[PDB]
Amino acid sequence: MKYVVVSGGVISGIGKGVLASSTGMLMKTLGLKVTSIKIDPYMNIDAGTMSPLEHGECFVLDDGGETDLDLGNYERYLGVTLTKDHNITTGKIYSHVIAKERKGDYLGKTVQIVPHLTNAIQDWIERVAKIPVDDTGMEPDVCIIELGGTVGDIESAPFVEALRQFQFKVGKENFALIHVSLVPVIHGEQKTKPTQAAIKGLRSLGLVPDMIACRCSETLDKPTIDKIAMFCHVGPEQVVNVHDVNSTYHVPLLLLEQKMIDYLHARLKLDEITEEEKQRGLELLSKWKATTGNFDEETVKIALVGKYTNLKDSYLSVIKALEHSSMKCRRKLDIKWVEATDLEPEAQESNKTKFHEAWNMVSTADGILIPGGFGVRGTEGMVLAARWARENHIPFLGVCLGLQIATIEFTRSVLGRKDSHSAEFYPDIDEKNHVVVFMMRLGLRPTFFQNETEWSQIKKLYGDVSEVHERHRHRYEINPKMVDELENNGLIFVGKDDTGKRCEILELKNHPYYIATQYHPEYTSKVLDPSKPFLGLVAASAGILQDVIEGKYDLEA
Amino acid sequence: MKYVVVSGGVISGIGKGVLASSTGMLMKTLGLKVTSIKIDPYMNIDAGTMSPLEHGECFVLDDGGETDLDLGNYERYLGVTLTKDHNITTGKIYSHVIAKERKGDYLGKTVQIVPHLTNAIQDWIERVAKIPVDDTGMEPDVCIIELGGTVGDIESAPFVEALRQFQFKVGKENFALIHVSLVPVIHGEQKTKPTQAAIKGLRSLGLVPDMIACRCSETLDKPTIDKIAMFCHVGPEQVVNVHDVNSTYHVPLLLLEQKMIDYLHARLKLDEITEEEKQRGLELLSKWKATTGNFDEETVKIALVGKYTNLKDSYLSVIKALEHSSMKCRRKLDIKWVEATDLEPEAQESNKTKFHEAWNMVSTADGILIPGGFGVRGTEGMVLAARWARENHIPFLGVCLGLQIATIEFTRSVLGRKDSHSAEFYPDIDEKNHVVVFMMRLGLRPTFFQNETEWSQIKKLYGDVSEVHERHRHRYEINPKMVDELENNGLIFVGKDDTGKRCEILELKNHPYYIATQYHPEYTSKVLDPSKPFLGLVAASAGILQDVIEGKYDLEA
Amino acid sequence: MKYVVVSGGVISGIGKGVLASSTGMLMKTLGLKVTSIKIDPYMNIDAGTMSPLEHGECFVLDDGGETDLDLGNYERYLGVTLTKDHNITTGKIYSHVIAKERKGDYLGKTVQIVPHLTNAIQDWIERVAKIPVDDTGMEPDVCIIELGGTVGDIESAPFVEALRQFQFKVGKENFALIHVSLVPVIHGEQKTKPTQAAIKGLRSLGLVPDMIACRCSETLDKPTIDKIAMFCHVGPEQVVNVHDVNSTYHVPLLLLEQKMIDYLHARLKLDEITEEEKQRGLELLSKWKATTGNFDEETVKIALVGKYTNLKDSYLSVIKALEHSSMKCRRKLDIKWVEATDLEPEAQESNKTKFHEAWNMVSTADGILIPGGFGVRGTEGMVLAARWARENHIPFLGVCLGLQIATIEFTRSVLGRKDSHSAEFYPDIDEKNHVVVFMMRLGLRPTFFQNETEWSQIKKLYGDVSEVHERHRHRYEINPKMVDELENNGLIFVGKDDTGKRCEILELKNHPYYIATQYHPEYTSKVLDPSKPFLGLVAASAGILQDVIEGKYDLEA
Ligand SMILES: Nc1ccn([C@@H]2O[C@H](COP(=O)(O)OP(=O)(O)OP(=O)(O)O)[C@@H](O)[C@H]2O)c(=O)n1
Ligand SMILES: Nc1ccn([C@@H]2O[C@H](COP(=O)(O)OP(=O)(O)OP(=O)(O)O)[C@@H](O)[C@H]2O)c(=O)n1
Ligand SMILES: Nc1ccn([C@@H]2O[C@H](COP(=O)(O)OP(=O)(O)OP(=O)(O)O)[C@@H](O)[C@H]2O)c(=O)n1
Ligand SMILES: Nc1ccn([C@@H]2O[C@H](COP(=O)(O)OP(=O)(O)OP(=O)(O)O)[C@@H](O)[C@H]2O)c(=O)n1
Ligand SMILES: Nc1ccn([C@@H]2O[C@H](COP(=O)(O)OP(=O)(O)OP(=O)(O)O)[C@@H](O)[C@H]2O)c(=O)n1
Ligand SMILES: Nc1ccn([C@@H]2O[C@H](COP(=O)(O)OP(=O)(O)OP(=O)(O)O)[C@@H](O)[C@H]2O)c(=O)n1
Repeated sequence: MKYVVVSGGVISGIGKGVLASSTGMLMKTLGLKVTSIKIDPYMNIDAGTMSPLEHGECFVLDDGGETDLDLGNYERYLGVTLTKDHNITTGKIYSHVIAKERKGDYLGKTVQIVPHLTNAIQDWIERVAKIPVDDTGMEPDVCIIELGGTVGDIESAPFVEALRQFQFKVGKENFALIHVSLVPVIHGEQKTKPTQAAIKGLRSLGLVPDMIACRCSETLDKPTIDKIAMFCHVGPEQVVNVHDVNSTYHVPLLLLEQKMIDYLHARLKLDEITEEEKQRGLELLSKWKATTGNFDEETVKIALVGKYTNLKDSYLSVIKALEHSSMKCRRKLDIKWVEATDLEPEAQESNKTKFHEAWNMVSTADGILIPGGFGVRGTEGMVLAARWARENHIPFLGVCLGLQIATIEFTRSVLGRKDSHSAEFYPDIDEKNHVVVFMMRLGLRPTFFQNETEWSQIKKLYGDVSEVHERHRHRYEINPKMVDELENNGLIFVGKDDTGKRCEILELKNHPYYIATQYHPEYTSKVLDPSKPFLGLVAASAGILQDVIEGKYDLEA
Repeated sequence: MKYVVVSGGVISGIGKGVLASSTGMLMKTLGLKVTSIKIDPYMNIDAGTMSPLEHGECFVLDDGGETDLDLGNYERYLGVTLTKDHNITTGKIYSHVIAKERKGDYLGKTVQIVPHLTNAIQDWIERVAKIPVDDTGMEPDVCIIELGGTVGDIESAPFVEALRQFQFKVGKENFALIHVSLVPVIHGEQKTKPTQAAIKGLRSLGLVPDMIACRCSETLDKPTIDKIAMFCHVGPEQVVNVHDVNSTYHVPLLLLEQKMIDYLHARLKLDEITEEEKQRGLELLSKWKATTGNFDEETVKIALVGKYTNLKDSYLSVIKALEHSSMKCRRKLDIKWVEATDLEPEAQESNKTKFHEAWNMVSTADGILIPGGFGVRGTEGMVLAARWARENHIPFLGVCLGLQIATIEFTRSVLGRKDSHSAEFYPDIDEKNHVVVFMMRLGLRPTFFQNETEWSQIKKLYGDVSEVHERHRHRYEINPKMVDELENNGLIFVGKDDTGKRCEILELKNHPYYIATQYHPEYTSKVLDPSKPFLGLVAASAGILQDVIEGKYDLEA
Repeated sequence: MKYVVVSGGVISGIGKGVLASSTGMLMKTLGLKVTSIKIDPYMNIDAGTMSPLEHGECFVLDDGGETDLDLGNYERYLGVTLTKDHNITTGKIYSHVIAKERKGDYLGKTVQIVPHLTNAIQDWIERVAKIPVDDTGMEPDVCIIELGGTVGDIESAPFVEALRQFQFKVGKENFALIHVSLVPVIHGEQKTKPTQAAIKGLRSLGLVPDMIACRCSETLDKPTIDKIAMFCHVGPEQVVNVHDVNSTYHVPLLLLEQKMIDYLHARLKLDEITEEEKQRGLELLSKWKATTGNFDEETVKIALVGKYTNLKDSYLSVIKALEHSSMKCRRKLDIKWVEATDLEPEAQESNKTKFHEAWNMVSTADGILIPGGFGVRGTEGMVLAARWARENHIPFLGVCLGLQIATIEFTRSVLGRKDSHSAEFYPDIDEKNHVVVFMMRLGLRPTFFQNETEWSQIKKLYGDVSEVHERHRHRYEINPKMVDELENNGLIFVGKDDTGKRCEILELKNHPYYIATQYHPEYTSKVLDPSKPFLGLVAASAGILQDVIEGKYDLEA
């Protein structure tokens, strides 16, 4: 096997993940089977305790674990299904060694941070790097290991020990390291010294960088590359630079044009790794040239309406799912961020100025999106945003709480029933629009189209396939008692579960595009294969939905 | 409250504990209420998993937890009952913060090594420093904090962060630090540089030493003190030196004569802390002058016979209990270490040379001691050592497995019954000398003298008090069915438990001193109050037992 | 005596000098006698070898040494005459200890970087801090020590050793340190970690900061101050911040409003230092409020015409002399930078675009300034700039080479004599406008007004005083043979030397303001007392020269 560490810097937030999965996207250009592990220095075992206000969205796996949010950036860049084990954390590995301590697997020795815990970390990395995350069941050929925090943190010290020892447990010419570092510009001059002091830190703990990659406000000057390479064990051609680019999807072409892989090919001796891989490599490059061409080659404006949209990382997957689809439509994406509570009739006396800004965004947008918010607060405004797109023929997608609110609105305006509300307003009883279903429903579950719905815009985007598979995170579903009334009035539930009891998709009959999903489709959007409910929202906002379904926008003929 | 850190060095094993409890023994000279916490960098939560072969003896508390062995050094030096919480460990504190993470006590924040875990360590130290470990229920006035490992270890990095922040959570003029450091002598010259490089390490993590204390092969030269104080923020009078001394019990007088406390009095402003304390201070000095005088002011030879006596830390408490008692008898202690298996009739053909060395030690000794060994291996030789002291009137003490073997021997030689054995040889059934009693029996439990036994040598040493309280660690007891036969033949069980079913002490009727205890009395021996079963063993080995009971050797008239 | 170190950072160029002399300007607000030392890590003994292209202008002392350029920033901020010894450099101190090594002043000991060279640095700082640099001959009360480079450089390591030892040779409560450090803003967030890593570096070498001062793109957030003070031994009120301000002369008011001195008063216990000082303190504050008011309370455009004006530090003193004077005139300064060679008739075919930009600047400006350039290259354009201000009544000042070019132009256009040139064009002989006078003429020399010249605008600005004292740097003077012809034609030499042979000032008779000086007056401009030849240039460019001479712009009535 081969391995690539990505680590480093004098600051957290320097750029690692885009240098990580982006390096891993280019390993796939070579045809390689590829995987990724994110080592987190924080002490949470999983994101299941972490509220979406800090550390952001609880990204959800095929295996239904609530992981680190960043893992998602690797399931888009590489096109892989990761597992709950691919997110190593400081709380996860202290728990695993402490479990073995009380089980007595150390044969009554004292157990130490070195060597026992640093062995555990190496034994975890080489365990997880066997798992076949890729489009065929063979073990990966390269693993990208991203070390979070900064080298020289008292929180990241166990992992730089474990990785140093791993440079020997794995050989040189099988392991390599990319160190990501800061070139601050002040008084209009690129200063090298934070890279010198952080490389001094790196060699102290015993890792040696095979590349340096700079966060800089500028293109690195020719002398800045020379004054970094005069102070580190790299040639001047391995001081990589992730400068400003037209969009984040260009970074793997930037790295490849900086000859980043033409070194890793030699430095990891990758001639030592079938025709299927060689072909899938060339196809991945062709599909990259296609999505890149679709950026160079008109705007679509979408209002995303939810709770606390100020906290923009809390909707990260939704943004990326709109970006992947917008490159298929060749159209520039312009998300308007609306706080749902600023739409409310009460906000007009409380905070009038922001209420007009919110309503201008809703009124301007070519599509509306209710994104599957957290908790009840935004609901009253999200109803009025769903009403705005039901009545006037604006394209719409509701995700999770958005299907809940598409159904509350269609109840509250088409059936009358003005008292109806989410099951969250428990003591109203008779007018609850939803029912509890704890089984929380999580992870990849199927959904089956209702066999008559040949008219459907959404089941056309899915290619007329009989079923779909999707991620879930819900404790409530629409009350089955009401669903005949909604189906008879035209809010047709075009997809349901295995039992047929659960409301998984709706489409409003005879509207240009009004969909909702109980699942979160943004947790399976990929850059070459955009998630179909979001592709339909962009394509109908562009007024091109028919031609996307007919195939005028696939990447290769 | 006031606090004293003891930390440091370029090596583990430099001398901390003797500089720690010894500094705490002198805080008690001032009359202060005193406590101690040992911070261990290892990842075991407790010594209950740790086999006695590495990290040594599982020291046992009043509260019955199997602690770090070193805690014992503080219950002898200070005269305090500690608790399971006074041994902070890396496995204990990661478990406590990870429990709060899954309970959700962090209100859905991400939880970090800084500040959350470094707050947990400070909140633990100031929690535990409230507990009244002393001879009256008031909270302690000084806490001695010993930081294990070395500063600059990747295992000790969380604790030097937590202690730095603690220098502010507690004030300066309430916290002080003693750093213990190496002066190697090579080519006959004292080199200062390992102290310079380790003090550079110390100030990097942000602690500043109010004293330095040197491990050195010599008295520090006047220039060595000056060349350390020219490189650290200490006066030349605060470079303390724990040099070679007549015995370890002299170290608090060495520190006091080096004016160590005449600085801490000012540096912790201890004028800011009743007549009872002032008196108990002067009495502790008088009792120190007494035990010191008893060292300056003839040898007693004792054979300690057990499994794997090569592993001398595995019997540490037993050695210290013999030392405390030997200073009461004014006699020099000479422990002969015997491997019990080298006494066996089989060892004579297998390894003849060591078998003669073992038997010479047994034949020479003025007393025999079977120390409460671990597992079955040594048993056959320990029987012959008990027989040697039953028949010939040699003084004897059996501790735990030693009472078991005193009873197996008296069965095997006085009752005949040559097939009899420990309950460990389970499938013999009918001839098992013992019975299972799991309740493991642990911690401080009472023991009551049998009301007729006024003749007893051991119940005389206990001052004619009606009951005693002692630590236990046993899964087997002598089978109650047999005890009438043993009592009738003269192996009188002079002490039993609350129920009267359990065999807690035996004394053989009409022998100069042949005792065993099912408890471990070495876990309550103190330097001014020696544990009575061990005092009797030394005093009878000295042939002075009568006069020790009559009071010719108490410290003050 | 008291002392203040200014040091630090992860980068060179962070802001030290403005935090240094600015802190020293506020020590003078307290009435204190004040001095400054700049410690340079570079190996040049003096700027006399250093060409003005790199490290910039060779600033010149009262004592005529070619010093570090930065010393000037302290002679403006404090109002002091420094000496060649106030610029400590790595080349200067290795030379001084190596001289004592060959003289044998070490009594045949081996001489070492510690302690001998670190003693030399301390013995130099306390030597120089005695020298009475101030407006009365008493020794200074505070010394500001600026440590150049960055802490943790292999070039600055001898000085942080010497300063650490100096924290003891001088007492605490006599020495304090200000550490200047970086808060980079990326992704719109202020990151603290470069300050944590550089403070870790600082405490390693053993200095402790009594203040931190941040270079930041922003006002520091309340949490950024707290997260620096949680990681350093400073209160949150001693994390100072030199943010963007209207001009550099506001920084001492910014520091004073951040309560910077209200701490140093207590931290250096400055109550332990006469009515003259107390008065001169209040007067310095009043004069600061005046120059500050003159910034708050119309533009003057000046073309500065010389060689290589792209290298803007090479004219630093000239810029500051124009700033000090512009605050007296209450008018905003706008220096147009002209490359003198772009004015040439040859530049019109060679590089036409830049030639028009140069001539637009010359044609726009309210005054012309020829700044005393280095070498011959710019001369031909500087002639045409002097002609432009002779003929059209534009205000003018020529400094050094500017007097040379004022005289070459007046010769070349008023006397005819079109072949005339600087003595630099040696082989023309008969038409050389100048003569060699090596005595280089340097340092503070007098100049005496010619006793009839009562009409003069410049000798009016000097207050009708009989003589002036000024800095020089010239190897050429105007040929005395010609001076009668120039005086008779109206280029009256209104000031000459002690002998009357040397051309020190000219004024063209009956022009609104056309002055030149052979001396460099910008080497004695001060913020409360602007250098008179530059005050006249700004005041005549403002068309207010009469009223400045009559006194409509002095700071206090
Ligand atoms: N392939 C990627 C990589 C990053 N991002 C986005 O960029 C931001 C985080 O970038 P990252 O590469 O993780 O850098 P930081 O986390 O800012 O810093 P670090 O280097 O510490 O990860 C997030 O919006 C993340 O979703 C993304 O959309 N796609
Ligand atoms: N010396 C330190 C400081 C912090 N941490 C931990 O490592 C993480 C790094 O986060 P970081 O971005 O460094 O936060 P700050 O320390 O505030 O750094 P910044 O100021 O850039 O946020 C911290 O959250 C904390 O978990 C650490 O290990 N060692
Ligand atoms: N009051 C004390 C202190 C120490 N010792 C003994 O000395 C040895 C350990 O000494 P210690 O002070 O702990 O030093 P080390 O552990 O060798 O090193 P460190 O400084 O790391 O603790 C053990 O036999 C311990 O029982 C003792 O009998 N009584
Ligand atoms: N860089 C290191 C090395 C080891 N350790 C841990 O800290 C303990 C210190 O034990 P030590 O006595 O240092 O063992 P060694 O590393 O072998 O040192 P020595 O050679 O003196 O035993 C080690 O057991 C290990 O738990 C650590 O934290 N950091
Ligand atoms: N009282 C001062 C201080 C500085 N400057 C100017 O500001 C620049 C240099 O600022 P300085 O304070 O020296 O910062 P740097 O040299 O950039 O960085 P350092 O902190 O390393 O000195 C130069 O134009 C210098 O003349 C000035 O005009 N007046
Ligand atoms: N590790 C180093 C590197 C350089 N220097 C010296 O200290 C000076 C500091 O200048 P600096 O501004 O640090 O130059 P660079 O090293 O290039 O740093 P920068 O990239 O910010 O210019 C250098 O010129 C050199 O004299 C040093 O002492 N130690």
